Amino acid sequence: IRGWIFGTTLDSKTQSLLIVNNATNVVIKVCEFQFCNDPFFDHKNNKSWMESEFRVYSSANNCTFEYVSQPFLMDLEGKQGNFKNLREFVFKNIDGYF
Amino acid sequence: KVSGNYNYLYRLFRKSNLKPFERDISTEIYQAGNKPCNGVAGFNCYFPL
Ligand SMILES: *[C@@H]1O[C@H](CO)[C@@H](O)[C@H](O)[C@H]1NC(C)=O
Ligand SMILES: *[C@@H]1O[C@H](CO)[C@@H](O)[C@H](O)[C@H]1NC(C)=O
Repeated sequence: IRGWIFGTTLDSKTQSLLIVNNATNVVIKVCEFQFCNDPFFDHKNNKSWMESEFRVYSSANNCTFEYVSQPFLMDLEGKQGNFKNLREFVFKNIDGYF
Repeated sequence: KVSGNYNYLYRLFRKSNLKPFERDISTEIYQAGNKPCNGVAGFNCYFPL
């Protein structure tokens, strides 16, 4: 799970918001994005190549906000065999404030 | 500007009263006409800016 898409039209008719983590950055951005119907990324466990695609939007017109950071979602320390992590998020959009 | 500085603009119409600190940059036509109003214009269909 790299992130989320949010909005009211999802197709550059209105504004909409993009959250993603790629192979280095975390990025949050808000534009009239013409998103893809099947937005996704390829790795297949990095078996013979690493990250080399961005299939999420075909265009981004007048982006009114953007922010970026170092890679979020740290992995658990030390490991154990088939041990796993619960990641947990609440999103609210109230008083003009996500 | 004495020629008129028409590069400053406001909104004349909208579906609904917006929420505080919402911001709407839609350029869709406001259908004050009853019938559906495809494309750029029609009877009481308004470019909103
Ligand atoms: C991740 O996406 C951001 C925003 O498009 C971009 O600046 C950055 O170059 C991308 N990261 C990599 C490793 O290319
Ligand atoms: C959004 O894009 C349109 C068409 O290019 C332009 O006329 C409009 O001024 C842009 N809005 C902003 C806030 O830049």
